Amino acid sequence: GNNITIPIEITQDAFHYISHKDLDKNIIDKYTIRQMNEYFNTQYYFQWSDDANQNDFYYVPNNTQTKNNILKLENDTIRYYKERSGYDKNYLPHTSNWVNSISENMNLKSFPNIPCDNHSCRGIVVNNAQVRSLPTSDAFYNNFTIPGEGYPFDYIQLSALWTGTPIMLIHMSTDKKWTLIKGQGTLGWVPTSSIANVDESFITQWKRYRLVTPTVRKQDLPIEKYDINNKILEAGSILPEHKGKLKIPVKDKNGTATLLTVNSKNLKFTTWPMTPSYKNFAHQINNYIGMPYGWGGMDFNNDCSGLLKRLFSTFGIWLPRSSFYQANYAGQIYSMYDQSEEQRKELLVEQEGSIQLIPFMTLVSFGNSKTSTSHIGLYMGTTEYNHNKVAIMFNAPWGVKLVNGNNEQGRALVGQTLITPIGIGDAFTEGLSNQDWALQSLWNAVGFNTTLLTETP
Ligand SMILES: [Cl-]
Ligand SMILES: [Cl-]
Ligand SMILES: [Cl-]
Repeated sequence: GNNITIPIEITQDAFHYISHKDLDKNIIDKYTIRQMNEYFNTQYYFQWSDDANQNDFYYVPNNTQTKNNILKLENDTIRYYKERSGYDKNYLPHTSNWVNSISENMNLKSFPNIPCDNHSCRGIVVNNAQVRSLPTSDAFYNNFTIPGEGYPFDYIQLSALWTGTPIMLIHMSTDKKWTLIKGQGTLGWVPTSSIANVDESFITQWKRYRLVTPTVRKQDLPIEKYDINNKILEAGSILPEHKGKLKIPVKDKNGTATLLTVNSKNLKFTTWPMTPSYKNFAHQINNYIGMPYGWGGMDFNNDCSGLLKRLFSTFGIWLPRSSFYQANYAGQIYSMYDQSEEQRKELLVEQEGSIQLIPFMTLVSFGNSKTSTSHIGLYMGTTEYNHNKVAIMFNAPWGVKLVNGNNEQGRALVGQTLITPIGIGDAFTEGLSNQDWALQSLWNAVGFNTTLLTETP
């Protein structure tokens, strides 16, 4: 082998993990969701605020522990790939100079080259966009025969941003085909055709509309008589609605956004934020199960942290983009680095802990050192599995690490969003060991943390 599939372990229905008496309840109360929704609006609209600028980028808006100089990050990214060999989108070795043409097109000597007088660089996403660390659709893969490498691990791929996302326009490539933007806690390059600037009137009118959000993962927007293409509406989008018809921003001939009314008779959406009931969380969780794992949002399929950010956005609860920032900045992190497997299971299974964990409101994160994270999921409580009570989580994992007798690595592949035991694949440890593969249990991760969400920053 090397990459070895493992079966799905537990029932793929969030309602299996919700007691009947909780069905009709909300997970958090009115006061708490109001505070979370206010925080969401501050973070989500930060690029339209007077506080934001074209030089500084925050993984968590207004938290200066997360502040970065954009030009430095751009130069760091160029340097990172100039210094490396890898493989392209067709699995062919990159030419030795392939970054040079990209660096030229980035034209950083003119940074930032999009003027911003009267806040004219405020903008919006008009087509769902794959945010890229460099302005190229070409990939950077490590050797695709190495477990954990090849597709979907294109390291240029950073995030998936949905139509409607408030952004700021920073800098345009020399060929004008790419624009460097920031929004939703992400910085990077997108096709220029996927974004548009917005004017003061656009923002004023945006704030007067009722907003809606889709209730299914993907759906097709109507193709009108003169449309050239179908458009896909993705869960997580937040868009105006008037008289029951969705409005979507489209790029006008002058490059600015204007709202277009969509014929909405067959569309599936609801007023945003969605009510944070156990029922609604269950429906939304169920809609993501089976979505392929997409590193960095590759091909509009989410990764571990992107899945959670997306789910919570439907409810007006804001998480940062990546697992480390979620674990450390969505709440007060509790590190179990100094605690044994037995102690970790005592907390998550029996709730024997110094703290109280909350199903559907606690992130569990895992990593290879005390402070780093390489996986995250949403704690969902416990279930009976193989006549044992096990802790469970909603998550998007790629695969669990395996090691053979020669200390070579492998993966027990999952590759899709699922509800899983915390110890993904632990049930298969004995069978794997008989074929000389030792599964590295998530319960034994060097870094292992819980973060409650119920405290808004
Ligand atoms: Cl920012
Ligand atoms: Cl994403
Ligand atoms: Cl487990």
